[PDB]
Amino acid sequence: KKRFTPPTYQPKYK
Amino acid sequence: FHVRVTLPPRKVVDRWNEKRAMFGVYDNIGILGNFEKHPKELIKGPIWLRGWKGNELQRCIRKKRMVGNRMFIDDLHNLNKRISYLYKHFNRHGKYR
Amino acid sequence: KPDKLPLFKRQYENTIFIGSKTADPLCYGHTQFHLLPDKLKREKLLKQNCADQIEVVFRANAIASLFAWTGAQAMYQGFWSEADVTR
Amino acid sequence: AKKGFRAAYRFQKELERWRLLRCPPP
Amino acid sequence: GLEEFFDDPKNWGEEKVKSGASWTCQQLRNKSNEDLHKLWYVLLKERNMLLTLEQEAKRQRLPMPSPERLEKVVDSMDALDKVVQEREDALRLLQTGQEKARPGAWRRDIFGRIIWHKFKQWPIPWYLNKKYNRKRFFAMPYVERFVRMRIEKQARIKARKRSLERKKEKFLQEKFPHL
Amino acid sequence: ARNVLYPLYQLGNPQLRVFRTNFFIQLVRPGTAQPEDTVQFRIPMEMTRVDLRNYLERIYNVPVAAVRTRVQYGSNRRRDHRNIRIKKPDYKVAYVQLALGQTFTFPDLFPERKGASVDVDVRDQVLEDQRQKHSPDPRRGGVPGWFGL
Amino acid sequence: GADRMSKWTSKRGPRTFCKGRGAKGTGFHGRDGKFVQIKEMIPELVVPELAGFKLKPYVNYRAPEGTDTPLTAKQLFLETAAPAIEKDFKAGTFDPEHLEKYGFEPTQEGKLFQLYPKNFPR
Amino acid sequence: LRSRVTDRYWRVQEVLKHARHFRGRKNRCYRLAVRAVTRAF
Amino acid sequence: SKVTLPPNYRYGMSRPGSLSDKRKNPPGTRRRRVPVEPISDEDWHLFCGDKVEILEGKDAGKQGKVVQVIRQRNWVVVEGLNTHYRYVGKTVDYRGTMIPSEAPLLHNQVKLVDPTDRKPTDVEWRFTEAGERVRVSTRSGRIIPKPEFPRADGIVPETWIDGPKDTSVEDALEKTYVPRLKTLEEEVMEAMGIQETRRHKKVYWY
Amino acid sequence: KARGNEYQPSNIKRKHKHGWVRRLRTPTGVQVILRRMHKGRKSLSH
RNA sequence: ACCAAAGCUAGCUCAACAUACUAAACAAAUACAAAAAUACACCAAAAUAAAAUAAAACAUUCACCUAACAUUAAAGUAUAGGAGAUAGAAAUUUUUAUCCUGACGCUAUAGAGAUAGUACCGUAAGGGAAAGAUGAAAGAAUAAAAUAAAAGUAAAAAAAAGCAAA
RNA sequence: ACGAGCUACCCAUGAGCAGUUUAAAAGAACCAACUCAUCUAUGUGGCAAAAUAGUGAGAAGACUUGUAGGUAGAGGUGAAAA
RNA sequence: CUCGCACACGCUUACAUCAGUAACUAAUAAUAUACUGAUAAUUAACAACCAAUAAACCAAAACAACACUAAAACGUUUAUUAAUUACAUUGUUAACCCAACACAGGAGUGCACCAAGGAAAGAUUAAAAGAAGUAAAAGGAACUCGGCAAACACAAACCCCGCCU
Ligand SMILES: [K+]
Ligand SMILES: [K+]
Ligand SMILES: [K+]
Ligand SMILES: [K+]
Ligand SMILES: [K+]
Ligand SMILES: [Mg+2]
Ligand SMILES: [Mg+2]
Ligand SMILES: [Mg+2]
Ligand SMILES: [Mg+2]
Ligand SMILES: [Mg+2]
Ligand SMILES: [Mg+2]
Ligand SMILES: [Mg+2]
Ligand SMILES: [Mg+2]
Ligand SMILES: [Mg+2]
Ligand SMILES: [Mg+2]
Ligand SMILES: [Mg+2]
Ligand SMILES: [Mg+2]
Ligand SMILES: [Mg+2]
Ligand SMILES: [Mg+2]
Ligand SMILES: [Mg+2]
Ligand SMILES: [Mg+2]
Ligand SMILES: [Mg+2]
Ligand SMILES: [Mg+2]
Ligand SMILES: [Mg+2]
Ligand SMILES: [Mg+2]
Ligand SMILES: [Mg+2]
Ligand SMILES: [Mg+2]
Ligand SMILES: [Mg+2]
Ligand SMILES: [Mg+2]
Ligand SMILES: [Mg+2]
Ligand SMILES: [Mg+2]
Ligand SMILES: [Mg+2]
Ligand SMILES: [Mg+2]
Ligand SMILES: [Mg+2]
Ligand SMILES: [Mg+2]
Ligand SMILES: [Mg+2]
Ligand SMILES: [Mg+2]
Ligand SMILES: [Mg+2]
Ligand SMILES: [Mg+2]
Ligand SMILES: [Mg+2]
Ligand SMILES: [Mg+2]
Ligand SMILES: [Mg+2]
Ligand SMILES: [Mg+2]
Ligand SMILES: [Mg+2]
Ligand SMILES: [Mg+2]
Ligand SMILES: [Mg+2]
Ligand SMILES: [Mg+2]
Ligand SMILES: [Mg+2]
Ligand SMILES: [Mg+2]
Ligand SMILES: [Mg+2]
Repeated sequence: KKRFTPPTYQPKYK
Repeated sequence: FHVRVTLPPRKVVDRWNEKRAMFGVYDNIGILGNFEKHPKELIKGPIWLRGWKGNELQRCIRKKRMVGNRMFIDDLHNLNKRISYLYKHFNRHGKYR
Repeated sequence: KPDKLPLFKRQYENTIFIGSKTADPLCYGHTQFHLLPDKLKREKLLKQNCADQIEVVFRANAIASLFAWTGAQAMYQGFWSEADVTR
Repeated sequence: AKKGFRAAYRFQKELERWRLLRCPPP
Repeated sequence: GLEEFFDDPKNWGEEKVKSGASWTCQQLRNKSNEDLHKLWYVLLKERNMLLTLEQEAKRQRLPMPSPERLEKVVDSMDALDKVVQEREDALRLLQTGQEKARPGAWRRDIFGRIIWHKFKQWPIPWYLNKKYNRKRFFAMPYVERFVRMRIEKQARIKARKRSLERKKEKFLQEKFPHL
Repeated sequence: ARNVLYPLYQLGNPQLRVFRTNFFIQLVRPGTAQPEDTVQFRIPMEMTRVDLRNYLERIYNVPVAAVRTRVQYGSNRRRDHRNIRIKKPDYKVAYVQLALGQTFTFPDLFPERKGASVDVDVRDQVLEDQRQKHSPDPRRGGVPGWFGL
Repeated sequence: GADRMSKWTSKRGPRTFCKGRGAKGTGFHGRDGKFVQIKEMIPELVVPELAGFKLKPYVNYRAPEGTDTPLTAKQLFLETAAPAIEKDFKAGTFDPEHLEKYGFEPTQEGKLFQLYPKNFPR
Repeated sequence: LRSRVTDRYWRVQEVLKHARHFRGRKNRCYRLAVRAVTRAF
Repeated sequence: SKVTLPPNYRYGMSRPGSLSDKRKNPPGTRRRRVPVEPISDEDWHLFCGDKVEILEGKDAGKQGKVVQVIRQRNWVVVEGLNTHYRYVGKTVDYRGTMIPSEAPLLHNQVKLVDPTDRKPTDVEWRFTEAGERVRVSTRSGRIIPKPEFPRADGIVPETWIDGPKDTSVEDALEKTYVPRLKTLEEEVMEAMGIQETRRHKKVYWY
Repeated sequence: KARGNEYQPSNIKRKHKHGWVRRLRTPTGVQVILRRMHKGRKSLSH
């Protein structure tokens, strides 16, 4: 299938 | 692993306050009182644990029976989930069986 | 600044008109007749506590209206900023 | 703040050792 | 009469300006209703001048000369408003006996709360109003569970507060054993 | 008046009268160039053109001619220490023009005093002299000068 | 996205959305769309004459204060209506049926400024 | 009753005192020292 | 104007709305809560302006006048007795005006001084037959008057000159109220001769 | 063909889909308001 | 020698007692696109909870799982169950009042998520944090005291050959 | 429970298509704006969670496009690519 | 070297004046449309808000003369009513919006292609490899899966599968 793991974002407060 | 660098103020505990001197005074009320009050009628604490003992499952079941109708909504749900998990773990899991 | 008159800036087509297109042979004017609207009546000005404004409205209408008419006549004859006006 | 006194006092034995090494007594 | 917004020219450059005390509540009860009406505008012209000076101080980046004058005037305004209101409600009680000057009734909104619904002025009755007849004053059965949960939340907050007071009392006694 | 309930108006109702106005007016110096007849006021949000015209003509007896008003928006960008926006209040600015040719110029409310300016110069001069006296002598090489010998 | 935790005012929406900032209406729309401003609905400010009036926004510091006694509906009755009622009853002219002569008013709708409806703004 | 280890400073000092003369990161890091100390004995 | 304070706060002989306080305590910080023994308002017998005797510190047995009291932390500040020295005028190339500063003292280190014997004595509040709350000593048994102290405004009502915008005492105390049963709206309308004929229509409230 | 900008702002749509009026018109919508009031939300709805 | 280290309060947890249970604030505006004084209306509604699981599969069945009025016993008994898994009563019995309530519960990676449902990420339902440390006085900042102890670097780059050590 | 502000389709209400060739506004022809994305090369934690450069197909229609509304998961929608 | 002015939608003071930038923001420095503090501002004629009922009326917009098929948005007049009363309320800044970014992406209409708006190179040396562009002796597909790509070429014909857009 169309395997794809979307990226995540670091929390802005850091 | 850093430990504190200053000596804490030493706790001056008095062994002869009112609580410790009178601790366990009327434990023999039944023996020396014509058997009018069992020593279990001196326990102070929860309503469902005065003079009773059990494991975690029997304690949660007992709490639901006595004070179940007086508990809050959220506390009533959490108790039900605790009963179900303990029921499944004690009977359907373990080593000796 | 002119904004204190008040005047408000706007953007649309820039038109120079005389009442007819350039092909019209009648390129000059004789007279104009203007009618003040309801908002500029003498009675309205008195209620707004405006005494000297009665003559201001007449003068302001004539200066702006006649200049646009006379200016349009000159530019229909080819005269403009760099050619000035001969007659 | 960990409860207890043995850890707090035992380190005072170490602090004295470091001071002697840094500033030896006459 | 446009100079009333500014103080007299002799006092413009003064760094400190002295003023009397504000009107107390008791002093205004001895004045007549006609007297209070005239005193309100005397205060009104004073307050406008002080506000003008305060804003001008910020523009010039300089401190306002004796800023406590504005605090005195607004206190006088509130006292004048209070005493006239003390005459209005007292006269209303004698004539009608109603505590509040705006009609209203206790209603239960859709969220289950108890809300004091103030009334509004309309030229048509309640049943002929399109907008008013769309508002709902009653609680649906599903609101009962949510109303119960709000009681539990407030009970826990109060329970935590009461236990906090007990802990402080024990803590202070140990450090202050003067008993 | 503001924060009050006006009577609903129908046909034939009596005239609406307000005896103790709740409004307050600030007279401010214009930030830009303004004509000779224009006076700029800051008014509360619940004040209209007609209210301000009656406010000046009756309370202050100022013969105004035309009143124009606008609403100003305050800055809501700067953040608090806990990263919460703090919003400055929005204020309504109204410009009026006098009718009978009366001329108004905003006065200088903080004229400095020549004596006070001279006193400030003397105070500054005294401080400068005191600093010069307190300045160490370079030839002493940092040796304290309090001791005699 | 958009800020859901700010004040929703007229400046944020489209040209269609024009919400007032709190002013009180002073008219309606006429035939041609020109705003017909009703004279009655305009709040007529009433001002007294302060020229012959001697009073200042500040009070002297040496002036003593007084015991703070809030006005009571009972104290007002004993001050205004009680002397008239007391004299009439001693003279035998008291009438329990009609009390209009003492300042009591049965219905408020007759007078110009009601109390329970709170007709006057201020 | 939450029980926490407080003498952990002396727990790692009994190991690092035998690894003071090593080369690299084995004389500082505890995880790399124990494997080196155990092989040393 | 009243300034709101955080639920936990520390007092250091500076008013909350001062630049010195903001410099000491930024709005984004909060410190440890000091233990303060609760004293009810009816048990605080130390005021400002009465002579007191210092028991503990570098100076013992000396007497002085109380100038400031910190009710929040139970502090009494004598006038220049328990003093430490600091500098005030500070700049790049000059320092000076060495001004002594007085450190705070707790209530337990300060005992009120009776006027007659000039010795420290315990004080208890007593209710006399005159209805006034007067402090009463324990040893000598003599009452101590309240320490009348000038207010923070610095203005003495005894010596005052009325300004242009000051109301005279005679007019302030002049009574003109005639208590009739007409509201302020009715009285002013008939005073100026404002006449109104028509009446409002029926308005429905809901 | 370049996703990521699925949100095209519009005040007419935002106030009609997630507005306070719509939340109070459906029985399920009112429960959404009740849940957010119980949780302590600063903004119940747009 | 840098980076760092240490502190004990904020408050919380579990009960008990207990009034009897949607707090605080409501001047004005709040279900027009909420917080916008003001026009001929429509208004409203209910239908058994299901399944993940257990029976080593899974179809009948699977405690608690919305509504019990409790405790000591009768009893895990009679019965109900692809009679398998497991489910499970009653008749009949026992229970003397108020005070004695506090802590072999935690101490900032713990205890509530909380300094807070706030920042912030989502169109929306929803998810949801990290963050405090001087002293009696900082109206003692030429200010003071304390460990100088984690990894990482500096003081001080390296000299044939080897699981780095013995 | 919440989602059709992207996308599939539809209902409203609007707005675009210049020149050139032909009795033609003919799902004709050449070629822009505009809309799709054929081939190759860069790019591959990149400018970009699908782009840039060159080159291409349609370009008066079964065409593009703005605003706003409707259909919701045992479903919606689909000139079937599950 | 050339995507420029304005409106709608959106964002919400990020705009303006003065001062400061050791550090925070700009992926660097100068510095300030973008970071900090103080003060100030968008003024209505344009735009939003801006009557009801009954009756007469089969006859398209495309320069519309008159026609085509797919049969088409776009109202006037008569009658009965409509508070009649200067000045109502609201939007007016910007270098901006949606894409985690001060992103080579996405973005409707009117009028221009400029009179307007902007800067491809921080300073050097001129190695390999890689990307983009120009030119070439003799030969002109001998390359290669294929004439892919490139070209001073920009043509002709056959077949298979679908009729065609
Ligand atoms: K088991
Ligand atoms: K929709
Ligand atoms: K890009
Ligand atoms: K913005
Ligand atoms: K081949
Ligand atoms: Mg305007
Ligand atoms: Mg958001
Ligand atoms: Mg708008
Ligand atoms: Mg706009
Ligand atoms: Mg008008
Ligand atoms: Mg997204
Ligand atoms: Mg779109
Ligand atoms: Mg199974
Ligand atoms: Mg298994
Ligand atoms: Mg089940
Ligand atoms: Mg059978
Ligand atoms: Mg925590
Ligand atoms: Mg911990
Ligand atoms: Mg280290
Ligand atoms: Mg070797
Ligand atoms: Mg759509
Ligand atoms: Mg064409
Ligand atoms: Mg074609
Ligand atoms: Mg391309
Ligand atoms: Mg290309
Ligand atoms: Mg090429
Ligand atoms: Mg083509
Ligand atoms: Mg073709
Ligand atoms: Mg839905
Ligand atoms: Mg389907
Ligand atoms: Mg399709
Ligand atoms: Mg197929
Ligand atoms: Mg398939
Ligand atoms: Mg943004
Ligand atoms: Mg830059
Ligand atoms: Mg500058
Ligand atoms: Mg700035
Ligand atoms: Mg970037
Ligand atoms: Mg460049
Ligand atoms: Mg370079
Ligand atoms: Mg090369
Ligand atoms: Mg070439
Ligand atoms: Mg060649
Ligand atoms: Mg070949
Ligand atoms: Mg070959
Ligand atoms: Mg091939
Ligand atoms: Mg090719
Ligand atoms: Mg073949
Ligand atoms: Mg085909
Ligand atoms: Mg064929």
